[PDB]
Amino acid sequence: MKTITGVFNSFDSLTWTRSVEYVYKGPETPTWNAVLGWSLNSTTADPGDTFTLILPCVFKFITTQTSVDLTADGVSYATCDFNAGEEFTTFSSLSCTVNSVSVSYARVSGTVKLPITFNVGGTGSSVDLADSKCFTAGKNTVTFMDGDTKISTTVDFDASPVSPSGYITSSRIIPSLNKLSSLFVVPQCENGYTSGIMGFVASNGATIDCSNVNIGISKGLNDWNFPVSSESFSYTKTCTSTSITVEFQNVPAGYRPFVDAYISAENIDKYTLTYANEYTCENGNTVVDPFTLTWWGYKN
Repeated sequence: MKTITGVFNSFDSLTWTRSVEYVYKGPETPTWNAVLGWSLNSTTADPGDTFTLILPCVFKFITTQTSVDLTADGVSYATCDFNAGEEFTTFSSLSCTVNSVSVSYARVSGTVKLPITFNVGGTGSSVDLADSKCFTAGKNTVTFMDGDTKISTTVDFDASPVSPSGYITSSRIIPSLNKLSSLFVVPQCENGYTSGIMGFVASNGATIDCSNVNIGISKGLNDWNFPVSSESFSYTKTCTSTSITVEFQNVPAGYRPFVDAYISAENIDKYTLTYANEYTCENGNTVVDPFTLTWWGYKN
C-alpha cells in the first residue's frame, strides 16, 4: 500500500560473461551481470509495499523470466518484475513488491544478480541517441538508483574492434516487440559526400517495418560506431516490405549518413540483408560496393 525507497543499497560487482557467440566485452554484448545488495526492514516495509530499481543506460534484461526474487537462505523477501527500456526509455527498471514470509525478521539483507546489456546506441531514435552518450571506452562508473539512493561500481568497456572509417552495421533484438532494429552507416568521406544510396533489402523471412525507420546525418560516431546525433539533410527514400533505400545529396564534412529500420523476421535468430552501399565522396568518384550479411541471434 505504500511505495518505499532505498531497498537496494550497494552495487557489488558488474562482470561480463565471455561465451562462444560473443568475443569482446562491449556494453551491448550479452551478457553483463550486475550483483546488487539489498536490505529490508520490517518496521518500515510491509508485504505488498512497492519499490523500484532504476538502471540508467540499460537496454534490456537477458532472461526469458518476467521477474527475479530478492532471496536469502531460501526465503523470497520480494519479487521484482523486469521493465526493459528498449526503444521506449533510456533506462530499464525493476518494479518490486515486498513478499510476505514465514520467518519474522527485523532486518534482512541479501543480493540479487541481474543479467543485462547496456544501451550505447543503435538507431537514430531519441532513446538511442541519448544513450549513445552514456559511456566512453575504458573505465566507467555505472550508477543505478532506488529513489534518491545512488549505488555504483566501476567497469571497463572495450571499444568496438571494427574501424569506424568503413561501413558500419549492427542489429539488436527488441524482446517486447519480437522485432530487431538494424542499422547501416555509410563509409566515411573526409570532406562530405556528393551523393550516395544507402539501405538494405531483406530476405529469407525478414521484412522491413517501414513505420519505424530513422534516416539522419550524425556528427561522427561513438566508441561503438553508433550515431550520436541526427539531423535532417537532403535525401529521398523509398520503403517497401522488402527494401529501404535512401538516396542522398550534398552532405557536409564531419557527418555520417545512416539509416535504420525495425525488422520483422519469421525467425528472429536468422535473416539476411543485402546492402546497396554506394557513395561518392565530394571531389571524388562514385564507389559501388554492395555486400550481403547473414545475421544470427541466440534469443530463447
